[PDB]
Amino acid sequence: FNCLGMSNRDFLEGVSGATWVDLVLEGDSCVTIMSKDKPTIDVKMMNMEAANLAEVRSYCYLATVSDLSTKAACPTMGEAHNDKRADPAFVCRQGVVDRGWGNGCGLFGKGSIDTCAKFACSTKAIGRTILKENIKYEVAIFVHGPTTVESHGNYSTQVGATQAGRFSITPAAPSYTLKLGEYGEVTVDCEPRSGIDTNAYYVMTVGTKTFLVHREWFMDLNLPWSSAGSTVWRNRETLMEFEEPHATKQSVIALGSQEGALHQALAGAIPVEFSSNTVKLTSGHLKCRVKMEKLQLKGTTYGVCSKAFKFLGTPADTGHGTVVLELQYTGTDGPCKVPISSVASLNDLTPVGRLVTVNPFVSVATANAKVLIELEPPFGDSYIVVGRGEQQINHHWHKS
Ligand SMILES: *[C@H]1O[C@H](CO[C@H]2O[C@@H](C)[C@@H](O)[C@@H](O)[C@@H]2O)[C@@H](O[C@H]2O[C@H](CO)[C@@H](O)[C@H](O)[C@H]2NC(C)=O)[C@H](O)[C@H]1NC(C)=O
Repeated sequence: FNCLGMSNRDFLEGVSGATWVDLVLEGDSCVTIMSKDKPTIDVKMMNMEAANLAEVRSYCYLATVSDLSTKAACPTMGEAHNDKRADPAFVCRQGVVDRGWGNGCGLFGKGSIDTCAKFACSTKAIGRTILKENIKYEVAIFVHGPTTVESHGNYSTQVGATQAGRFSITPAAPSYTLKLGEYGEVTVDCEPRSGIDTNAYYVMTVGTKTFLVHREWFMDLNLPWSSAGSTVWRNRETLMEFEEPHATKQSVIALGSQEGALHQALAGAIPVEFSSNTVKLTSGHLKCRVKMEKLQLKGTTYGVCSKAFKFLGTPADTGHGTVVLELQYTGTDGPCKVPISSVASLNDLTPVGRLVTVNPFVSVATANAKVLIELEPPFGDSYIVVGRGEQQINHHWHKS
């Protein structure tokens, strides 16, 4: 929900004197944004899903091909009408059988025949739609306020500290104004627009493995089917019945169910994880405008920390041209600003390393508190320093 530690991170400084910034978020990526005299924040897209879906069709693979019927009609006696023709209880089909004396009929020749088999469904290869209106985005915003190696990744702690949030964006309401306590608030206006595949594709569901198929390959396929009712049409797939029998019994062999027909057209349609009501879309992006003239600093009326500061370990390389590290404050005094900067050479007057964790400070008054810090040092060798004079400590670093 925040950027630290992610490989898909991008640092931004909107514009000069800008209270807003235009941005682009995508799947597994994050973005850290900096702005003069204001907290740093991380905008990050968490999830992409198609919610509130609706079914469209339902092809079956089937069972019930058990009950039989064979309404017999003697030659010249006309056609045969099976009572099992009043209700879709069964599927009927007429035929004719060569007969006569040999089998109870008076004349010789073709006699009518109208048998019927039953139909209900077993495994429904269900499928649904994705209204562009069903697309909802989940953006998470973090605030680079006080943290520790520990609490930095705990969403809970952070929310509690009002230094994080997770809201959703929809075509309905593409914006939001996330309030962050005394830090004011950030208001994004993400524009659902994105470079992705049009809703044109259907939502194919097969047993467990969900897939995304082409409207037509799907709709224009050959298998029994049913929209939103218990009523099924084209059940003709109850085939291979017409052994072209006798009036006694017309073998109604249940058509062998060969999942190959489906499977075979696997690769074509893209696979997708789908929970009863959700469809996580993987490909997609979002253009946002992080307006933040309402984002504001905090603890700016406090004094500078004046007590020893100790490193808790070799700073680490984020792989982004910045490093992380955690301090510990011997200080007994309360919430004070942390005097840390990046100096080009011991005891220089002017800094050179910009802090990602701008305006850092010991959150509590409980001595020996920890402070996490991410900063970008200059290239080549440099020194990180905390405190000043004879309290001041330091640790060297060399960027490449
Ligand atoms: C963040 O959320 C929970 C907060 O507990 C922490 O609170 C801070 C202020 C500090 O005092 C920490 O020392 C303390 O642990 C914790 O998460 C809880 O739920 C997790 C569920 O997987 C579980 O792993 C964890 O043990 C449990 N801790 C508690 C409240 O007893 C945890 O600190 C951290 N959550 C995680 C694990 O990321």
